[PDB]
Amino acid sequence: QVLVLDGRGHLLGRLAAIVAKQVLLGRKVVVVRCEGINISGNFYRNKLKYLAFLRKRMNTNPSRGPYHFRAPSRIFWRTVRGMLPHKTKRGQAALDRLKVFDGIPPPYDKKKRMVVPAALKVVRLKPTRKFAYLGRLAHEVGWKYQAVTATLEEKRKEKAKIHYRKKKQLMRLRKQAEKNVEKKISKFTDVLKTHGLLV
Amino acid sequence: VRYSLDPENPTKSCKSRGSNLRVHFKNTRETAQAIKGMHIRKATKYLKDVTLKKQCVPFRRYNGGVGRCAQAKQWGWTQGRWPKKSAEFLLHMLKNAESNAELKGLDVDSLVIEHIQVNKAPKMRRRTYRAHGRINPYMSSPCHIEMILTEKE
Amino acid sequence: SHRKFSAPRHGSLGFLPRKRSSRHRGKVKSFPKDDPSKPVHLTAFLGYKAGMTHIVREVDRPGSKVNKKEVVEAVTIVETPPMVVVGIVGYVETPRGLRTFKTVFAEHISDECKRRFYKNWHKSKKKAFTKYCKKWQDDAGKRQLDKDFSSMKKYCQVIRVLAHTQMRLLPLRQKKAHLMEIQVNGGTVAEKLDWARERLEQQVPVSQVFGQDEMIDVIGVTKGKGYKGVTSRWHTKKLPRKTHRGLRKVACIGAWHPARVAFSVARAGQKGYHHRTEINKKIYKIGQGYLIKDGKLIKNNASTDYDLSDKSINPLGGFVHYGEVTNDFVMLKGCVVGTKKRVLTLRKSLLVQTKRRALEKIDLKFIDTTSKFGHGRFQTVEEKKAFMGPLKKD
RNA sequence: CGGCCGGAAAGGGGGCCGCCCUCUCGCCCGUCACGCACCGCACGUUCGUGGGGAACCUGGCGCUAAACCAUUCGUAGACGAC
RNA sequence: CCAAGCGUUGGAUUGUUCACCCACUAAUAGGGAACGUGAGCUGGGUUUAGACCGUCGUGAGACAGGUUAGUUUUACCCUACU
RNA sequence: GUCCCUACCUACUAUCCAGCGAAACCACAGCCAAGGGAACGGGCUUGGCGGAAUCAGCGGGGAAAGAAGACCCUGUUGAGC
RNA sequence: GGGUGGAGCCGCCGCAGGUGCAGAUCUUGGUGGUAGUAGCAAAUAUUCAAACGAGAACUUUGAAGGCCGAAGUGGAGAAGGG
RNA sequence: GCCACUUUUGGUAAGCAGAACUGGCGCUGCGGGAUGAACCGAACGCCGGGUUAAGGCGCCCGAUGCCGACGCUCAUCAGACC
Ligand SMILES: [Mg+2]
Ligand SMILES: [Mg+2]
Ligand SMILES: [Mg+2]
Ligand SMILES: [Mg+2]
Ligand SMILES: [Mg+2]
Ligand SMILES: [Mg+2]
Ligand SMILES: [Mg+2]
Ligand SMILES: [Mg+2]
Ligand SMILES: [Mg+2]
Ligand SMILES: [Mg+2]
Ligand SMILES: [Mg+2]
Ligand SMILES: [Mg+2]
Ligand SMILES: [Mg+2]
Ligand SMILES: [Mg+2]
Ligand SMILES: [Mg+2]
Ligand SMILES: [Mg+2]
Ligand SMILES: [Mg+2]
Ligand SMILES: [Mg+2]
Ligand SMILES: [Mg+2]
Ligand SMILES: [Mg+2]
Ligand SMILES: [Mg+2]
Ligand SMILES: [Mg+2]
Ligand SMILES: [Mg+2]
Ligand SMILES: [Mg+2]
Ligand SMILES: [Mg+2]
Ligand SMILES: [Mg+2]
Ligand SMILES: [Mg+2]
Ligand SMILES: [Mg+2]
Ligand SMILES: [Mg+2]
Ligand SMILES: [Mg+2]
Ligand SMILES: [Mg+2]
Ligand SMILES: [Mg+2]
Ligand SMILES: [Mg+2]
Ligand SMILES: [Mg+2]
Ligand SMILES: [Mg+2]
Ligand SMILES: [Mg+2]
Ligand SMILES: [Mg+2]
Repeated sequence: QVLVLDGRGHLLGRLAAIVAKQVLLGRKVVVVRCEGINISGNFYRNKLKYLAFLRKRMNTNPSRGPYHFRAPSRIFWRTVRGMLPHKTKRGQAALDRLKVFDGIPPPYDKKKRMVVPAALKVVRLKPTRKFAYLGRLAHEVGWKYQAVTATLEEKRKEKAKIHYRKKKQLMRLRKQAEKNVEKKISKFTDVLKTHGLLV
Repeated sequence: VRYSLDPENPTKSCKSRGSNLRVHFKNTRETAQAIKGMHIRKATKYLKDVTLKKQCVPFRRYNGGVGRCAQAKQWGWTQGRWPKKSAEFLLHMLKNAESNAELKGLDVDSLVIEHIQVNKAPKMRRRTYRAHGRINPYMSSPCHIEMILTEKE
Repeated sequence: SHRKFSAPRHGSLGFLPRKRSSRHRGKVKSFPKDDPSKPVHLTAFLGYKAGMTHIVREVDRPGSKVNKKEVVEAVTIVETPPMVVVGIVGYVETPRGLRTFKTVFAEHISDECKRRFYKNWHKSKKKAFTKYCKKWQDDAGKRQLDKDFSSMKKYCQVIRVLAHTQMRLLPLRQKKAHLMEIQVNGGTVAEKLDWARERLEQQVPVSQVFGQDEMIDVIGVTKGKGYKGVTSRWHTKKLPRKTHRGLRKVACIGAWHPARVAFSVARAGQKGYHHRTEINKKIYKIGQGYLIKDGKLIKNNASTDYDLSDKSINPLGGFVHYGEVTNDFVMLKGCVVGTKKRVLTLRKSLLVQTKRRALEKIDLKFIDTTSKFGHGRFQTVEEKKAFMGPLKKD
């Protein structure tokens, strides 16, 4: 009932375009690890566009101005809001449906993340072109938490490595079980092979 | 005479009316909204504390330019004022309605004020004298007060 | 058209919401960054401002025109009783910041610290921490407490201990003490919590936190001055005498076509009582308090090694509008923020300070303790009556 | 039903050692019929002891607080606020 | 070249914008925001009604000619800002 | 103290309260950047965004208010000379 | 249809007009927001007790402290008022 | 009166002034050109179904969520529709 998308390797607006329409269609989308979002073009052009966004500012009172959110999750939230019709109730309901995180927090580390190949940098860029990491751009422009998110992601990669080793040895036990019991599940296996589940 | 809403039980409800009372409508409406839900003895000690500036009337609707006070945080409002003759006219009216419940044969100490209503009376004029030989009006704003008390346990 | 003669801008936009501050005691926006090589130490303290005094000292800086000459310098005295540690707070680092993990208080908490949890100590029946203090004298309770000290050892990064002032030693009217989280910068989380819980519930004086001849930063709200105009708040130029609608103003608010008034325009509002943080105040002296020895009290705080008098830091007739400084104090170079009797948060410097004006050793010669309630001309009572002789009162 | 651990980024209704109980019922093929067969006809089938609100309720282990006004201070103050 | 972060002044003359000179300076750069800025001020000049002069007109009077004296009104509304 | 360079004290206000209490003004009304537009928007378009009710000031903006421009022109409209 | 009201009213065929309002800085009358707002600030100043009284900062009496200061906030006229 | 394809006069030029042919706007909505008197399509009674024009089809925003075709293009100022 909830899409959990990974953010690593996805282009910024090219991911936000699928996410915007998918949230207007009533899904609940959690785009996680948004410091791994790529942006096409090289890093200096991308941070010049973001510093131009910083210079654009309400003159008489910048407290009313464009709130330049520096966190990567909220840069991606602002670009989904740019693609959504947020001045009305259905666009605001869409922004209530969307949740966006930096790193992978504990509600969603224990779940499996989806990927969108239609927004993914290994597909929609030529391999010789330059790209730019949104997390390093956001740290470069005033987000303060690259180091703590990096250490927390190192911790969750370790704990997921422990989980993956145990899942591997479980599935080794499963296949040794199948080879020990194939003589008495052979009549159940071949009726699956004739219907094309198991060859 | 003809009141706005009749009481839901006429047998245990006393009534009181006053027309053309030379007190300000905006000061009287909001002390009536202050004492609208109260018990009768609680309402009388409220109005006498309003006269003695110990508890205020929160000005909620007729709100502009009246400054703040600290005694209105117990009303949940930042503004308040202590209108003494506006307290005193409807304090006389509480004494009238209490006398009427005594005349009708009711339990005085069980009277919750249910209905209270302040209307605008016909304005009566005076003159003021302005610059450059002009005349502007100096209108009074009296009010009509209407009040119904009902026995409740 | 442009501005005819260019002139620099009145005031600073860095301190811009010039409002009455929400908090009375100044808070520390940043402690020094801890490194695990140091021993553990508190990185702040909290003392109250008493008054102002001269000093006289010989300056040994090579190359100045005041080398080995003898200046006078204005100093400030912050009466600084030892603070009582009451609880430790842990913090975990999050991608959203640094949130508090598990606050753990002591068993016995002094009533002057208990007063802080009450807007009205009179009408309350003083019930605070009474269900909590039972968690120390039962076995299931202190198993729970060893559990969350073990959790704070595992999951926290910075550890800061609650400490309050000891108000019953001060000449002030109030009794309600001030509580403060002071960051324990030093070794690891293990050694940090060990130090914190072993000095839990007991005192800590000034000299364990600060050393003499050390640049510190002073934090506090300023002396409030009320709702004041642009001339007395923003120091704009007074318009000339001939002005029709009053002269102590700003003439042109803003241009036409930016159809608002910018936030940078100097306008009339609250002046004073702003939170401020000044840096690099040098401690000249950390005075010992009044204490008893062999029956009589030893008092000579303002005695130096070049004076050897018997006078204390208290002037004649006490500090004006404050009282008598009896226990420990720090004596700082120049002025600090806030009025008399004002809570005034001290802390360490974030900067490393390798320059000789921050590294000047301080030998005081004379602390001018004459009366501040007028033009005092005598250092002490004995000198005054020995100069004036017998009066008619004797 | 008792004990052991596993969680802190926004903490796991998980795993394990026995227990008195009780089962060859759970699953896959078959034998046997029965269950309003409501007479062609829609929102059926769940997460649902769902979120929030009232009194009817019967027990057990537990708790009897602060805030605001008013008075005072004057480190504060146009009035509030502090 | 990157670069407007930070400065770019005090005065004599003139109503001056301009101009010129004395003096310090690190430098005395140029400008915009309804040729910023009159419910912000001042009212020196232009630009009412009084007057004197020169020229023009027979005259009433005219002068991008000079001179002198000549009422500068209101915010308590909404926004903005403090 | 005209100014460098402002500071402080007093009276009467303004502030708050008890009583009494108007007027000017008002299409609906009020947050901005840009676009186009009757060539300078509060409304339209695209964005930025937006949180009750309010108090003391303030003079940016409402091309703020008053007064059917007094300057210029048109009038087969006049008057003083 | 319902309510209120308490003495006249309509349909059709012809006729006759002082016959249909959103505006005219329209005319007359009423009523809003502003708004319990601006303000009730020229000429030094009031205080205590008592009396009448339903009620007193404002009336009256006594005491005190002030002012006008003989070109007066004094004692009398003329015009005007009636 | 104004605008526009093309012809054309004055002026360096103009969202300038002046003509000729025809179409428009004024008097006119509707789809497109984001926005818009004049441009592109198209002229209108109230509606149901189908289909188009001009313009479009990442998302706002209906429609390319084609396994679209062939190339060019790196911008520390990319480019993007009378
Ligand atoms: Mg209101
Ligand atoms: Mg107001
Ligand atoms: Mg008058
Ligand atoms: Mg007159
Ligand atoms: Mg300049
Ligand atoms: Mg003047
Ligand atoms: Mg002194
Ligand atoms: Mg001069
Ligand atoms: Mg100008
Ligand atoms: Mg003006
Ligand atoms: Mg102006
Ligand atoms: Mg002049
Ligand atoms: Mg002649
Ligand atoms: Mg006012
Ligand atoms: Mg009043
Ligand atoms: Mg609209
Ligand atoms: Mg204005
Ligand atoms: Mg005007
Ligand atoms: Mg006229
Ligand atoms: Mg005209
Ligand atoms: Mg003609
Ligand atoms: Mg004539
Ligand atoms: Mg009749
Ligand atoms: Mg007729
Ligand atoms: Mg009408
Ligand atoms: Mg009519
Ligand atoms: Mg007023
Ligand atoms: Mg007389
Ligand atoms: Mg007389
Ligand atoms: Mg033309
Ligand atoms: Mg036509
Ligand atoms: Mg058309
Ligand atoms: Mg366009
Ligand atoms: Mg066409
Ligand atoms: Mg064509
Ligand atoms: Mg159709
Ligand atoms: Mg489109």
